[PDB]
Amino acid sequence: AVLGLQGVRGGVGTTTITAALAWSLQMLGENVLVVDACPDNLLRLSFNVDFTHRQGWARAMLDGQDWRDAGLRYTSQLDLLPFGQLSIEEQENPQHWQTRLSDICSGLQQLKASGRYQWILIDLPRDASQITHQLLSLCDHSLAIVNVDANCHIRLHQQALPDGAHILINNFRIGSQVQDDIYQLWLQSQRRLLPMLIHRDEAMAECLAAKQPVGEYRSDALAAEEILTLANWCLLNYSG
Amino acid sequence: AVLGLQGVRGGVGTTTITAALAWSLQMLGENVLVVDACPDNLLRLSFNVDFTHRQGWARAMLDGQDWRDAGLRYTSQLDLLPFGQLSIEEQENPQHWQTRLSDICSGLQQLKASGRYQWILIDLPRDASQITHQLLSLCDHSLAIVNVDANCHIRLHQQALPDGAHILINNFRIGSQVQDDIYQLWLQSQRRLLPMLIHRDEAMAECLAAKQPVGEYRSDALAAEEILTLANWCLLNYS
Amino acid sequence: ISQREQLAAALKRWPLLAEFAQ
Amino acid sequence: PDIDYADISQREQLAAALKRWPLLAEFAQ
Amino acid sequence: ISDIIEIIVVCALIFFPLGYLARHSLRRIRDTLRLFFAKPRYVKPAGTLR
Amino acid sequence: IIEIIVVCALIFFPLGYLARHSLRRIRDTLRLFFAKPRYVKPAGTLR
Amino acid sequence: VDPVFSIGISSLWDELRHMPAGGVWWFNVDRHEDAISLANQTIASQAETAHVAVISMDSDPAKIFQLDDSQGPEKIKLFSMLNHEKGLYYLTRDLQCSIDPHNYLFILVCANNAWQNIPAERLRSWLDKMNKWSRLNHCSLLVINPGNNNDKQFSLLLEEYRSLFGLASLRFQGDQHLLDIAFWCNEKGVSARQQLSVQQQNGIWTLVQSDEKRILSNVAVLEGAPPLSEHWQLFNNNEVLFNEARTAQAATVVFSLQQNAQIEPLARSIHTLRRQRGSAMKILVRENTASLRATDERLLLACGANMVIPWNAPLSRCLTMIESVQGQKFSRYVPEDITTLLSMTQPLKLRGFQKWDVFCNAVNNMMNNPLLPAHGKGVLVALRPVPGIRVEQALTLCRPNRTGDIMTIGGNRLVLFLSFCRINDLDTALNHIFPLPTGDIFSNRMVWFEDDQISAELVQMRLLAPEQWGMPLPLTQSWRRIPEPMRLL
Amino acid sequence: VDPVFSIGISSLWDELRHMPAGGVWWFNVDRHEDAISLANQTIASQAETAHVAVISMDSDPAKIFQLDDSQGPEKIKLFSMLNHEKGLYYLTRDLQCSIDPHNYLFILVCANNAWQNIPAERLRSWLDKMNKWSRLNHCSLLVINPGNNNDKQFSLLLEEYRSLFGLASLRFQGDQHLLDIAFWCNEKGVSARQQLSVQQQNGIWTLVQRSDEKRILSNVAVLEGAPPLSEHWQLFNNNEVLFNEARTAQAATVVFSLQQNAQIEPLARSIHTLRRQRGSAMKILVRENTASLRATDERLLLACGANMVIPWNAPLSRCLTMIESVQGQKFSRYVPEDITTLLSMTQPLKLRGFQKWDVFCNAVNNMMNNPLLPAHGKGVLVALRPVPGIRVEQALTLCRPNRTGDIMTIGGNRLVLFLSFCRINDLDTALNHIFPLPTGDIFSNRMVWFEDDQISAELVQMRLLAPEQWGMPRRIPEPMRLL
Ligand SMILES: Nc1nc2c(ncn2[C@@H]2O[C@@H]3COP(=O)(O)O[C@H]4[C@@H](O)[C@H](n5cnc6c(=O)[nH]c(N)nc65)O[C@@H]4COP(=O)(O)O[C@H]3[C@H]2O)c(=O)[nH]1
Ligand SMILES: Nc1nc2c(ncn2[C@@H]2O[C@@H]3COP(=O)(O)O[C@H]4[C@@H](O)[C@H](n5cnc6c(=O)[nH]c(N)nc65)O[C@@H]4COP(=O)(O)O[C@H]3[C@H]2O)c(=O)[nH]1
Ligand SMILES: Nc1nc2c(ncn2[C@@H]2O[C@@H]3COP(=O)(O)O[C@H]4[C@@H](O)[C@H](n5cnc6c(=O)[nH]c(N)nc65)O[C@@H]4COP(=O)(O)O[C@H]3[C@H]2O)c(=O)[nH]1
Ligand SMILES: Nc1nc2c(ncn2[C@@H]2O[C@@H]3COP(=O)(O)O[C@H]4[C@@H](O)[C@H](n5cnc6c(=O)[nH]c(N)nc65)O[C@@H]4COP(=O)(O)O[C@H]3[C@H]2O)c(=O)[nH]1
Ligand SMILES: Nc1ncnc2c1ncn2[C@@H]1O[C@H](COP(=O)(O)OP(=O)(O)OP(=O)(O)O)[C@@H](O)[C@H]1O
Ligand SMILES: Nc1ncnc2c1ncn2[C@@H]1O[C@H](COP(=O)(O)OP(=O)(O)OP(=O)(O)O)[C@@H](O)[C@H]1O
Ligand SMILES: [Mg+2]
Ligand SMILES: [Mg+2]
Repeated sequence: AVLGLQGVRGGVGTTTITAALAWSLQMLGENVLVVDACPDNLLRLSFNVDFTHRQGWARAMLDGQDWRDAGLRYTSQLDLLPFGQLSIEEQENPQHWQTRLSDICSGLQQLKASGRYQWILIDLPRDASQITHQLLSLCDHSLAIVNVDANCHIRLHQQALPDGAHILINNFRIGSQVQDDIYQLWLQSQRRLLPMLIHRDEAMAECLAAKQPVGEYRSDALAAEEILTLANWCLLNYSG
Repeated sequence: AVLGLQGVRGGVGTTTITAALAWSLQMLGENVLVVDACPDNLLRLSFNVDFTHRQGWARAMLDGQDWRDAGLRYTSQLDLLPFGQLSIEEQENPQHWQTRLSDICSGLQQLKASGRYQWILIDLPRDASQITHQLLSLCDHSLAIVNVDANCHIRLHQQALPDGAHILINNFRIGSQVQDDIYQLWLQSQRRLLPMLIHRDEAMAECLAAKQPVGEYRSDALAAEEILTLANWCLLNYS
Repeated sequence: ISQREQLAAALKRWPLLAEFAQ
Repeated sequence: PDIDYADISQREQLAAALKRWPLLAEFAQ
Repeated sequence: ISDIIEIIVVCALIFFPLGYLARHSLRRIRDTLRLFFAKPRYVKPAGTLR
Repeated sequence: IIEIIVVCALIFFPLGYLARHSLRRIRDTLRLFFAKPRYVKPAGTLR
Repeated sequence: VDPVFSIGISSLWDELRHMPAGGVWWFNVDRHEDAISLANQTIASQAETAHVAVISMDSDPAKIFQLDDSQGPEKIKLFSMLNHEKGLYYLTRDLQCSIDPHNYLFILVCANNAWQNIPAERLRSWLDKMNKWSRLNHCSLLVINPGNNNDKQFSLLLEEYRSLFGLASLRFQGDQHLLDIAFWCNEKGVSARQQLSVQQQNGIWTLVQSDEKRILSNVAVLEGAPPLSEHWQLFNNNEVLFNEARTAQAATVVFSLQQNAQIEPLARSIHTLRRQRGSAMKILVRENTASLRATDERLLLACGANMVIPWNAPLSRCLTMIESVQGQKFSRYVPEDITTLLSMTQPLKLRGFQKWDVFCNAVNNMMNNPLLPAHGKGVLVALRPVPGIRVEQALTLCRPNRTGDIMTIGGNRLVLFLSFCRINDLDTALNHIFPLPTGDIFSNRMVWFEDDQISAELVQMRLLAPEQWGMPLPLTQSWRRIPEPMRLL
Repeated sequence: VDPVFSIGISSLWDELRHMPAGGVWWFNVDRHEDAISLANQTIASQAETAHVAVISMDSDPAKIFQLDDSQGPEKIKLFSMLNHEKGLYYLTRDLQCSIDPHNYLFILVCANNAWQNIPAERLRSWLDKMNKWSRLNHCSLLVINPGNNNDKQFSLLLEEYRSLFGLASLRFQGDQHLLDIAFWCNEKGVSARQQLSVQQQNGIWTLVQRSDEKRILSNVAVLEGAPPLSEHWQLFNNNEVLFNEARTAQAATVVFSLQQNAQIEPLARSIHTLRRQRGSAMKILVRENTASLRATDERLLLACGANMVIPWNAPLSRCLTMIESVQGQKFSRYVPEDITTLLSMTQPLKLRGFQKWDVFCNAVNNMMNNPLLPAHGKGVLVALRPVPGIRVEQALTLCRPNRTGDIMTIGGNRLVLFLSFCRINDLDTALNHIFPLPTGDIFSNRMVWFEDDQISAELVQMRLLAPEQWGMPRRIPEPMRLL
């Protein structure tokens, strides 16, 4: 199945959780393909890819090449599809290339049928763009990554979550009265909340520094175990 | 004058810092106007503006009204120009209204030439929108807000800051090894980094819940003092 | 009853929660 | 932006920081 | 004659260890005699002066 | 007869007594005669 | 396992007093009354569980021997014998008939010149038999012989050292008895040829009867390390050291200060020592991590300390300075009232921004106090803002941290008075009382650190129009606030 | 009637010199030669009608013991016994068998450290039996014991003072010898705890007619600028003139100072010379100022005669307290006369670099079987199993020894390291020093052997490996096409 990850706000931990979840799902004896559609292109650097490597499916289509040749093999049961680097001229003028990336949906669909991968995780930004909407629609299920703060509390009551998406709490902290109050309010105000939450674990902060997923970098850390529980939940509930 | 605060990555605290900076400058006796360029309309909620207040300069411009009537006066020395809550359909297709907000640049030029406002803070998004590029163009100074972590460090080597911007550190922890290493490397490598940094404080997380700027919420807060120092620094250099 | 009392205390303490609550 | 990566290996603490974390060293070359 | 010599030898043989054990156990015999009654003369106990 | 046997007692009982009284002398003389040095071997009285 | 008994002599060391069970000891005395008293003291000197049997001649022991009602064994058993040699020969058999000799002490009291008729060879044989008997039965025998001319017999006893575990003599010398121990053996060693004197007081034989280099320091003065030398005496805390200091007259005292709270008690104690035990003493203070500022160091110095060692200096230098202060009398004057010195440590007692008149009056009074050092009272700093920012904003930019820091705004000049600051470390204080940019806020500074300069500057500052006197922005500028709509023009 | 015999010391008063027949006297000696010379001088010391029986071990008594041509008894008995406990036990009966042992003198000269193996209870029993035998026989026995670590034995002898009749000890002190008479009983009286100094001239002992125990001799560098700490404190510039002044010293305390690597051998030699010339009354301490000492060097100094070596981590007055700790203590440990055998133990391997399986096994076994090495501290044997994805040759390439005692060997998909004189606790530091990359990303499992039996078992298990199994010198994503 195709599981799409998108955050209610940039920087809540969507890419880190995407890499960790892909690593965990693969460790459970499963072929996993993780695709970064967020143009920031920060999912690569969690998988020990050289920074100078500018190859990516978006870049492959922007140069007229084949997007499929941009694939990477991390382990025998984990694959990567880098977004690719965009020039400063490309970064400051997003309209000139946003509409030229629509073809990727058909390739993702044909891959979803290839039967090669049992999970297709997609890291999506919150730019409300055409590509983001098309890729979120392609996903069989969705995960919304939030943190327990006032900003996400407001965003939950003013912006539209993906249809049927599950709220996943990330970056839960220790000794914050406001965080506890908002969590209590969500326990009965929100029906889509997942039973598992990822804590503020220093392993998560270091994992991108080490260019490794949190499961590989330090499997004894609480964050790795929480991501493991989330992977089990995806297996048991998001099978179809 | 026109001090644009923009986050290098979302969630660093551009909005709460902007509210705090507005409050600190208004304590210093300067005429301050905060204009929310963020479409998510969180700046209004920080100045005790009710969630139901749909009015805003962008909504007024789309609806053909005069944005000059969309403001609120918080104290004698602080004015707000909220973005205005947009409908769900409007949020789904931003490309249908991004190009229709051109006159705000002329209005801000008029306000700058007015001289009534010695400071005009602008809370900006990071979406590469044409409106945001224009707003940065009319800004006299820019502050890029980063957090000390791998994400911001990676961004700083690949995404283009506004020209002349100064990097401000927010959400600084105590005893994080990767954070300390990145901080030292930043000190010895980043030329534009500001001498002040804002520590993580429960005051900043509680200010938005109380719908007040962090300075008014608790003036003894460490982040409040840091924001006041930043305001004085802007007075000294950005004037 | 403890959870409800804590929720009411928080709602009284933080007006942003009270605004969306009702 | 403004980055001055020259003359980095002249400091011990920065050397330890670069050794510990591959990403920082990768940027510093 | 021969039997007389034999009997003399027998008597000597029986009586040599007799005196050997008499001297060997003399100290024990004297101790037992002292134990029984002996004669606690000269030094006399006066009394238990508490 | 019996008298001579009793007289033999007045010779061998005192014999056994004096012989026991010289037990140390007898032992010393026998050790001198048999002369069994098991570990201490006199190398020789030097001049 | 077998108990060790003791001779009845007071103030006697256990080397010459303990008598292990299984030996023979001989005592010779000059007087029979002295013999009886010594015997009685031996009787009453034994433990409750000790077994004692007494052998005397020519008298009834039940009437002449006494026991103390407070100390001594529960009961003793006596033996009476005619003054005859055959009793001495048969003693072993006679005691075995009535007493089991295992772990028993036997006292052999003899009459006057009782041991004169016993020949030398028979005496030696008797001693040998007694020694073998004691070794077999694990018992101790005591013989007290009153005699006058036993020189030949004493020489024979000396020749019989194998069979005697100890030989001692006691002679009357008018007012004291002289105890001469030829040889003594016990479980604590062997001693030979000692002469001691014992005196008879109320029936108790009793044995008869500057700090310029001694170093008194706290144990914390030597972290972990035990004393350097014998005179180096360590103390756990700086109160036992103080208490001992009341007995010294010229000693070297080194106190230890690890916390700032322990400053007032330490200074007061140093004051007391300088006021009580004369000027021959030397008082020192040794820090541990960080406990003193300049002003408190001056307080300690005036209190009576000759030299204060900073925490930076290593211990070797501390001992070196200890040896350096050797010849140094304290010649300064210490006032009777410690309150004056305690008051000298802080004369301001007011913090933060003040009114211009308040600032001038407080600063002038502190500069007018005679009980303060000259040209070290404090620093008066005038700051003129960079034309980018005004003066009230600069006032909002400074957060003084100490009790003696006060500020004002007037004539476009923010004034700072840092009490008890040196000119060399002015920048450190300014960096602590401002943001990190060291004085970048203002354009120029004017520093005055001398009393004449400060007083003249205050006089000049008094000549200002009150209209230009400022007040803080947070107080003047200042529940929830509801925004009200308004038109932007 | 029975004559008294005299110990062979010139200028000695008869109180501590006469020994009447019928008792037991014990004498301990610091060196064998002083003991033997004392034996010969006692030999010449007896009267013409005096009869002396001499007992020798592990040699011929007719070759080493002589007699003076002018003085001494006319005829003495030379007896030879095997160096075993049974000879000493049978001594009485063996002497009775060939001699009527009444009113005879008995000299007991044993070999070096001959009394060390006798148990305490049996020693007490033998002393009691000798005492009874002598008293019954009216004969006297003299025991002359060369020994170094008899302090516990001396305590036993003090506890058995009834059996003995006199105890004295002789200590070599460079130029003279100290006679310490704990107690001596004879026909002329009893003396207790007498200390005297005697000297040797051409094999003849003379009494010279404690004194410097309090005095402290130390280097200037020991006290980091501290002045003389008391009247008994003297400072010297280097540990050379200090050695010369300690030559004059008898019971003082010497505190050496260690600055650099090169000082160890001259200091070892000087300590050896002092501890051989002067006995256990000296207190020798080595102060390390700078971290330039090995543990083997500290063991070497301890064997040379140093009480202990104070670590540089400790502060100054802690070193002074170390000095105060050895006060009243005697160096009872044995120091070999040969010094080169002490330095030969510093590095007995002297082989560096890659070694073959057989060569490595032979070298480690030879080092393990060396008797002159500390027990359970010869070295540490480490077996490393490389992580999957890398071979043993790559690990061998990334492994650079730094000390002389390092050897490496790859075999059976396993890398074996042996570190000479390394301790179990300080193993990760050595591994970090050798390996360039941190340990943990190169090997998965580690087995450590540091005890003698464990290392020997590992060596004999490694030898049962067939040839052709020995050895001699973060994931990277790869491109692929999605299909
Ligand atoms: N009014 C004021 N003056 C300041 C301040 N910081 C530094 N100074 C001035 O600068 C001198 C140097 O202090 P330092 O280098 O911080 O080195 C200081 C510091 O390490 C320590 N110290 C003294 N008082 C305190 C205190 O209250 N807290 C702490 N944490 N350390 C202190 O003692 C050292 C000696 O300082 P002083 O003898 O007092 O002499 C001080 C003082 O004259 C400040 O916050 N306020
Ligand atoms: N580095 C430095 N910082 C300075 C100095 N003077 C003041 N400060 C700062 O100001 C704070 C308040 O110190 P205070 O009001 O003098 O009140 C001080 C003072 O009464 C006492 N104290 C702390 N350290 C020292 C010290 O070294 N000497 C003395 N005499 N008192 C000290 O504890 C109080 C609290 O001090 P802190 O908790 O450390 O926090 C101190 C410290 O952070 C200085 O000379 N150097
Ligand atoms: N960090 C560290 N490195 C170590 C250690 N042991 C050996 N090394 C390294 O190995 C090199 C050679 O030491 P070596 O073969 O024992 O040969 C050594 C040894 O013979 C001698 N030496 C050095 N330090 C000492 C010491 O403290 N005691 C003694 N007795 N000899 C020493 O000098 C030679 C050269 O040594 P270096 O020039 O220092 O160069 C040393 C050093 O870089 C150690 O414990 N820690
Ligand atoms: N084979 C081998 N084993 C090593 C090496 N480095 C450390 N070890 C082992 O680890 C222990 C700790 O040494 P250290 O912490 O470096 O502490 C060292 C170091 O601080 C210093 N040291 C001694 N020799 C040298 C030398 O040659 N070079 C340097 N740089 N320091 C030395 O003295 C200490 C002596 O350590 P030890 O007591 O011998 O005990 C050493 C040794 O058993 C090494 O390079 N090779
Ligand atoms: N549970 C957690 N504990 C600690 N740090 C976390 C946790 N989750 C995420 N982070 C950290 O938060 C930072 C931002 O996360 P990340 O970049 O993955 O989020 P994002 O929403 O994909 O951001 P963006 O889209 O803006 O690039 C990273 O430094 C990451 O290590
Ligand atoms: N110094 C700080 N200490 C603690 N919390 C902080 C700090 N700065 C910001 N925050 C918190 O971080 C969160 C993000 O702040 P803010 O809403 O201003 O972010 P932003 O970068 O403007 O983007 P967005 O509006 O999309 O969240 C808020 O919950 C805020 O309270
Ligand atoms: Mg991301
Ligand atoms: Mg915002």
